[PDB]
Amino acid sequence: GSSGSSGMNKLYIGNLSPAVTADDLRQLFGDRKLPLAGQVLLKSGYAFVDYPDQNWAIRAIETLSGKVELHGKIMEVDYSVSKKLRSSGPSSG
Repeated sequence: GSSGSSGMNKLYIGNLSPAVTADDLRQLFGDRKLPLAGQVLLKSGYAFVDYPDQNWAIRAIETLSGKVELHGKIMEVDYSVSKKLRSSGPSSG
């Protein structure tokens, strides 16, 4: 039915001006000597990026998030996590 074994992950980017384009995102990451060895996604208000390794993401975020400004607005990068789901019922054991 509906199942999946955790695996590849991505990073969520917030505070992205409505003028920001995929070209700028790729140019920004590459300009900081941080190439994307995966896929890039640009959403209206945010964007997602695939990181090669955990170390790369942590280093990239620290070098980007809080250290990079786009369109006069500071870009925020963090692990794209949700873990949000309503639960209807107790648990045993």
